[PDB]
Amino acid sequence: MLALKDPSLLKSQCLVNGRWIDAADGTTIKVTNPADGSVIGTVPSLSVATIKEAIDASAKALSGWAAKTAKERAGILRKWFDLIIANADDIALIMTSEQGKPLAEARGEVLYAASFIEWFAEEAKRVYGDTIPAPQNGQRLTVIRQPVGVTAAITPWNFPAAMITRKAAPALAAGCTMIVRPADLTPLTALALGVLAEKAGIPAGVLQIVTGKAREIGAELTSNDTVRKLSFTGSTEVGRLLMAQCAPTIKRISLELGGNAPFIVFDDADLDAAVDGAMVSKYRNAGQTCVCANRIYVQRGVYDKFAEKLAAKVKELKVGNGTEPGVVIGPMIEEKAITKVKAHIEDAVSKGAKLITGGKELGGLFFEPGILTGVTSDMLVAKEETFGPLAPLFAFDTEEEVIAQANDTIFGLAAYFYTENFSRAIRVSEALEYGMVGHNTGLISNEVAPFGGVKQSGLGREGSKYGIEEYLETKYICSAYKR
Amino acid sequence: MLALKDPSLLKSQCLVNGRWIDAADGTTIKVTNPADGSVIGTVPSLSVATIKEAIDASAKALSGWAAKTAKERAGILRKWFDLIIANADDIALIMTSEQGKPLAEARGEVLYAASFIEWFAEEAKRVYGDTIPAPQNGQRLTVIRQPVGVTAAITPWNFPAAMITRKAAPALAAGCTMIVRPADLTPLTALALGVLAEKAGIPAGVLQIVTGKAREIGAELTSNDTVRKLSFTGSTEVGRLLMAQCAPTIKRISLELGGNAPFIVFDDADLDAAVDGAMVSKYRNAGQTCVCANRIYVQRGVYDKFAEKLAAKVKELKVGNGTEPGVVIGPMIEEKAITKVKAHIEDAVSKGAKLITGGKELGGLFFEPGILTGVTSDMLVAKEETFGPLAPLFAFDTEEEVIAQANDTIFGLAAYFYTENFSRAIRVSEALEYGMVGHNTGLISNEVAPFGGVKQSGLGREGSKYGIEEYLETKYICSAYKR
Amino acid sequence: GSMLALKDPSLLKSQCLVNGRWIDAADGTTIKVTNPADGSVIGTVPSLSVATIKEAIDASAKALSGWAAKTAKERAGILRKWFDLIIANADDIALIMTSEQGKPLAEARGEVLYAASFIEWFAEEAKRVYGDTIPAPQNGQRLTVIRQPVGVTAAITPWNFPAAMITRKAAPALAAGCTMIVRPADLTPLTALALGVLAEKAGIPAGVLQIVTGKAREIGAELTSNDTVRKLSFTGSTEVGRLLMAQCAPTIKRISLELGGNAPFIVFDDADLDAAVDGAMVSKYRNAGQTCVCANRIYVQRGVYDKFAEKLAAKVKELKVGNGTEPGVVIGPMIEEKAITKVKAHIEDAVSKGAKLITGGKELGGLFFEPGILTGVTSDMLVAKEETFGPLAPLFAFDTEEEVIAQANDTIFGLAAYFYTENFSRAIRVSEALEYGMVGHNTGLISNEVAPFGGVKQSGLGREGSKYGIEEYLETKYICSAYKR
Amino acid sequence: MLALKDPSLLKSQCLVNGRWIDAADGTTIKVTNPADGSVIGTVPSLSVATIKEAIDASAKALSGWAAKTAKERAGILRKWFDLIIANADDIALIMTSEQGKPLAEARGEVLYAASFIEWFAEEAKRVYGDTIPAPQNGQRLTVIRQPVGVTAAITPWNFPAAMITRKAAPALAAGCTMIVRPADLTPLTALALGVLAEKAGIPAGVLQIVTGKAREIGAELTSNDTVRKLSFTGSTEVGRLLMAQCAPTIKRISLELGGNAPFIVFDDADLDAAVDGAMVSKYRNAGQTCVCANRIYVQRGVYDKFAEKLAAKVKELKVGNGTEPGVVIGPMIEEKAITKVKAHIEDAVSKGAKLITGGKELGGLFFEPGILTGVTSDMLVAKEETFGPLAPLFAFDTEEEVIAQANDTIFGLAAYFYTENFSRAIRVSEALEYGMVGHNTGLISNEVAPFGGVKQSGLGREGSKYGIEEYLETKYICSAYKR
Repeated sequence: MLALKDPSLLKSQCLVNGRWIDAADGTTIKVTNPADGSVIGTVPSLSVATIKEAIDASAKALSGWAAKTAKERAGILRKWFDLIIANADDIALIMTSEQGKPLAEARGEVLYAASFIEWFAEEAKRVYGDTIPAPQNGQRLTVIRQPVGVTAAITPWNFPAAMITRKAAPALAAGCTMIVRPADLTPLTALALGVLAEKAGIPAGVLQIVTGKAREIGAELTSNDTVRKLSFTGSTEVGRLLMAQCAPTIKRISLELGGNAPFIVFDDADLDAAVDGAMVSKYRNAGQTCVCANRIYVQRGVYDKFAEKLAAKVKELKVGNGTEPGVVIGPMIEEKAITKVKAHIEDAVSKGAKLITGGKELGGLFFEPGILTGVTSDMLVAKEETFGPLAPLFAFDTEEEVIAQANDTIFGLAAYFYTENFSRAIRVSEALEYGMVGHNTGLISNEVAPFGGVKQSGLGREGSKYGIEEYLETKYICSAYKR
Repeated sequence: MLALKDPSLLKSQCLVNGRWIDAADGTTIKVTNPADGSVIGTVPSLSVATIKEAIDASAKALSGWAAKTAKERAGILRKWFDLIIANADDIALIMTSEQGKPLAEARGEVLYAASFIEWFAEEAKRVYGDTIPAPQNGQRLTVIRQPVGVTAAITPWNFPAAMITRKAAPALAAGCTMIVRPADLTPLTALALGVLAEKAGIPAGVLQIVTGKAREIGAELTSNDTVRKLSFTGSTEVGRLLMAQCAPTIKRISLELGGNAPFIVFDDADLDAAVDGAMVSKYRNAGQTCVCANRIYVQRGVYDKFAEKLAAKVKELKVGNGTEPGVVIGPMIEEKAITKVKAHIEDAVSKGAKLITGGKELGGLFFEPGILTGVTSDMLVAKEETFGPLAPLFAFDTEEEVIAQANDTIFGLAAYFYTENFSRAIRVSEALEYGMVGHNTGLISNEVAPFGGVKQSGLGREGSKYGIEEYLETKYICSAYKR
Repeated sequence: GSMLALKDPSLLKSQCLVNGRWIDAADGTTIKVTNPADGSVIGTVPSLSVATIKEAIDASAKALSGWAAKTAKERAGILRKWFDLIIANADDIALIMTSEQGKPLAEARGEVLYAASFIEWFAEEAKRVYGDTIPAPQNGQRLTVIRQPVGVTAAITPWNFPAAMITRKAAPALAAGCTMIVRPADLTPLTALALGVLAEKAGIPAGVLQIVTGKAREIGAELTSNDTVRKLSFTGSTEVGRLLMAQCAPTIKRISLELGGNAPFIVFDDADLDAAVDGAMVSKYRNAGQTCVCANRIYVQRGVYDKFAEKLAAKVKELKVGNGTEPGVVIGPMIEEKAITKVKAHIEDAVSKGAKLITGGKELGGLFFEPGILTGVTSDMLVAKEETFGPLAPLFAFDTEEEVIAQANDTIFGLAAYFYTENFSRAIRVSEALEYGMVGHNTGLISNEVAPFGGVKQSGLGREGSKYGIEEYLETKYICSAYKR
Repeated sequence: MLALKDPSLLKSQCLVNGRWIDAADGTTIKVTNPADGSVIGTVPSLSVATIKEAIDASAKALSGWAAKTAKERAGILRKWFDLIIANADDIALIMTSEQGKPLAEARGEVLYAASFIEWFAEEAKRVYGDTIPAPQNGQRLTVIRQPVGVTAAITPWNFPAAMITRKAAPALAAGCTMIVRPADLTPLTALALGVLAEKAGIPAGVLQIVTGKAREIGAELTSNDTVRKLSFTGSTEVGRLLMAQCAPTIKRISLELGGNAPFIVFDDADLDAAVDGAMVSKYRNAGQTCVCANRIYVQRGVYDKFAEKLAAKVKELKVGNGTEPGVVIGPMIEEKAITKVKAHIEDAVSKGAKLITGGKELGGLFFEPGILTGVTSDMLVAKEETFGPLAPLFAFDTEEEVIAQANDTIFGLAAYFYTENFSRAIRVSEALEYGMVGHNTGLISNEVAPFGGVKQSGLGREGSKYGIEEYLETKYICSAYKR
């Protein structure tokens, strides 16, 4: 058994219209611990019919949830926030168990996840409209914002709590309802957040958590007329399909998709700080975050020193079961993740790169953090996301050249650069074709800043003063009056 | 010939990379006057190969246009605005000639169209970014807003100037370039606007205007990686396809599509003002618009009086060639449109409605403004857009019923209602599921307020403080510093 | 011996909070706090000296650097702890408040939750102090606007809302990263000290918030002359705000003021008449009529004048007057005998000029005064120009919208105004025409934390609450940075 | 006779209620040219009784001006802007003649002055209000902004055009009327703007320009009940008085007062950039601006080398009559000013400073650009503004010491610093207790950013997003409705 302070947090059922249900046909998905292969439990594999019932239940709850005051919805969301915080350790263990990441990371994610609920509880009261000077006398112009309505979220495995709250928080705050389908590999964290949602007083049908086959559930959420808005985080390939599948009813859509993050270290970097930044943006979550450094570009002058410093740190990383003290790298999520990191390694080396450390299988789903030197733009890793604990170090000579290579991608989520020079900070931060830029830091994640991509990395933003509008419609009211 | 003070405004060529060009194969589209059948001129039917050339010219021009200051882009845009106003009469004639609407409406549309250019020239200098309090010490958070890039606009025949400036003004103001494809039925106004763009000093490739097959040109614009944003106004059917076509590269998309606008008259309306608002929202552009009142809901207590008052006004509308004094209703755009109006009349009458005035062909493309009484929800006009000069008057008893009926559509563009009661004003303006609501006025159009739809009526807004952001990408910069 | 029946006795203080310590006056002198319901002495608080005030100001300056250097997130967390603690102690704060000020417990409780709401709101605002980036007119430059705390600030607060007036100033100041010195009214300092106990307990650091009691003139003179204080915020009489603004002039201090009002409450023929009577009852008789936004002049259109008066008169007859801790009591005693004299002067002037006292308006013993109503009130009566600050509804008849607009606006004041109509267009006309910072339409209660509260004309400077409140405690800094392209 | 293309721009009367008038008793103030001493002309010395009539005249005009749409006020203001830009040369000649600055600076100021009118013309249309979520059901919360009413402006001699437009443009844009009293020494530029204001279609009584004794006119403006806001730019001493004078009526008030601007050069500055920045912030207008560098702090490591490079540039400064080709330094404005500049030199040298260059009378009101080295905190120029063409170079050792010294003043208008380090830019820019900070630039002036001070440098801001609010009152409306 998992050693949970509150064992009622671990669920084998879906949350549908305020009840916990199995699949009509009793079919299930096993959830296995990537550290040891042990079966944690099962979750339902819901049918389309049941998904349709969840959608009806969402539409039925919408009226009353939307008709509450912003202050009432905010009080309920703040209770949910407080409940998550009070149960952080349990939730962290569930997550580490199903996802792999070490408990300290899991715990960090829980607090981060919780912060969007807090932040959007506060935003709910700050959904401001406008009055606008009228071009004609005898008219008054107003703009109000109202909830889009029933909404759907589809979320990935790499951040099993935080990708959920980033969508459910602003949606519920705005007065919308939401149905969430968490990834098959990591549904238990979502279910636990659902237990606490119910305990918080989020009424029946406002929030629903459904598990089952991605394609069938995804196709119903995007074809059902009642759903007015989809938010998805995951691969670009699936994002492209979902946008197409929304087109017949012109659904509002938000997408956070693939990246190919460059991480640029200039000769006048604080080099030690650049090393610490690379370590956190490359090796957090075993390299499996959307914003992870994928390509580390280091200027000729500091290349050898940077590589040598990074090796000293990579060599100290403890790999193992996430519940074990001192482990900072967990197992990878699935075997095909390992194959891909291997293919990246083997391609680079066959093109002349040197695997200077690690990058080896350690048994089961465990993989050793590693570094390549001599990496160039003709290698696979230049164009494709590794999604694993591999640091490819690309030499460069000039700022122009690095900016050109950094932007030479269909993606545009996150980028990072280190420099102490004021002017270059301006040029490079502006020239980078990315939604998010870390300057002198590898950790850019919070709830107060808008998160998202340009180009093929997605649509819309999460967090911040800009997040809630993804779940609102703007209404212009033009009123004539007798003067 | 058309009596133009500046005949060089009438073009037979496309604007590609600052040059005026014909098709490579010489092919063309004829532009006819719907009032008399005469041929005004021809425009090219460009090939996809030429469109690809125009897309590259656009990307060539972007860098230089984006690097200008906001202030310099504003100066150029104001210059354009000023040229359009100065040449308003000539533009209005080209418009009436190809499109059909009376000169006075065309003139009104030209000033309206120019107002977007003025508005967004001013908004160029007001693209504000943010500083956000950092959750951690030693960091500072900034948000800036930058041009999306190369953009495309695809525009309809019913407002052949304003639908272009609504799109091109904000794009260009933001630092984007745009390629515009106007409707085959009304391309000459677009080309006229392009001539004044050149004169304004908008550089080669920043604005380009391309004529040709809708499907082929549209397919290239939505499949070419260089194009990063599409903005389309037109049919819902075509908007669905274009969104789907944008999906493989996850393009930013703005759509303004069908409506099925309700116009609601309560017992406590200023009945006379309600009639004037009805006349203005129903018969302008001969009812040929997605914001035109399509369903006129009149509360039982005032139904008869309202019908009588509306008949007297409808019978005064003079139909004829739009260049002719006193004409306020021109020809409809094509024969298929007239048949639709006939279909709505016979369907309704066959189901119990009474055609109390007009509603018959007058020769050529001329159709006589009409009114049906006794219209109900099983009739075709309850669910389909007439796009012509027919007022269907639906009776209702209660606020609740009329709201349910107004909202019973897949669309949500414009709605209108008339009441003197303060509380009803709040209740109805908020319950109406529409992006735009006219209360005691039938005229809601301007450049300062946000225009667009909810539900299947579209994505994004035009005009207002909210319009420019459709052409901007948000960038979050997280900077660490040494305390 | 005896005590208020406090659940937590430690909330009742007899000392001032100065640099994280609870202190008496260097000379031992004190101010006595008396319960206006029965003349019993609740306790004393110190009468501090100007020298002790100067030490509080140095302490505030010393505390400022570290408090401002915290993240918005930390300051918010601390502020939210204070908020949670106020809520958790609301019944005891209410009893303290009712005991010293007079208002009924239900009203006291209501004020504490209202007070607390500013702290919650500003805790949230702290993390939302946004600056700007502005497109540069020249290439090679970048423009930024940041907002930073003004610094050491001072608040001087009245007796009519002994908790809220303090939270409405301290919450935004501290949220912004300022420190604040608060001097509350001699008549009601205990509530303010209770809030200070919970501020400490919340982790507000030594010197960041301080509460000093003593003579208004002397303490106000020091706060307004001392170079260290960069902002004053004051709520009270217009006569005092005039003095205080003059006293900030030598050093150009930032200043916020919420002063006198002369609220017109206007009932048209097309009002929902019962709802207007309810709105009148709440805006006139809450806090026994001693609120800055209380209806002062009640204008009723001739067509509904008679019906309105009869309905109001029936409600006023049911008002129960008594000790604010007694069950059912909705009118407490007035705060002091001069308040009674004024209400009596207003009655006598009105009657001398033709008005009729149709009910109430008599002394009941002690500081108790009977709610009352005048009919036939006109523009030449004193109450047309001066606030009564008592439980007296003066009913002015009017014939047209234009005439009532002109009369409403015929005042140097411009704080709150109210009006009842069901007509959409009139709502627009009247609400825009009224020369007031705050307007209630079809309601007599407009107070909350999320909208900007304050006045035009001689009713004051700046706004409290809302997205606009925190900027009263911030300075705008424009940074123009050149860079190499 | 001044060589003006349009001699109707040179006035000898006041603009009061749409009319040009003299004082009722015929008294006048002579306006002399500081370059040669000739009398340019006279202006009236209006009586208090006449000021009272302007005030009544302003109140009478308020209502009609406020009742206009923003669109309409904006058009009138843009005509005013257009007319100033068309007459720039002549306004420039008038300005150089009366206050002494070169024609090139004069022209620059007219264009700068004009930019405010253009800017607030555009802001008039963007006076936005809010809607706010109501804590109670059945209530809606609105916020609108309306004109404060009749306003007064008192303006200085050093920018005789821009200081007026900076106050009148936002006032008029907001829907206020304004009475301007310009400085005795430089009233003719005001009256010229007045001529164009009339031409522009600014209605009688909306803008008025009155000349006369400062104490008397300002006493009336500050004690008359009708005047609801005063905006004053000038000496701190007079600001302190005007603010106390406003107190008995709780008048709204904007002040921009004394500065004591520190200009800081760190060892890692771009040194020549910093010398060019110093030349421009110290020597424009002969050092007679508000925001001029008064204390030039130079880090020990680069002091002598900076002092050397500054000395080269000062030496090239052509001093002369402003109308003279190549003159970049005009006369000072009055003898009083030379006396103080001389006192600063005497005190400095007596406490050990060396006068390495210039710093002496050239006859008349001309005075030679100078530089002092060895300047220290116990000298006079450390606490008092020279307001002349004298550069005192203070040496410092550490960032911490120079921040302390920078901030060791009652003032907080403008400051400047030069550094190439990113982290230092953050620290110093945030640490400096100033309203405006130039970083690596001496030129910070424009219409789009907010200008004003902290501490005893003033209240309120001019220009930008924030400027118009100084002329608006906020009104909160809380409306109950029947659900």
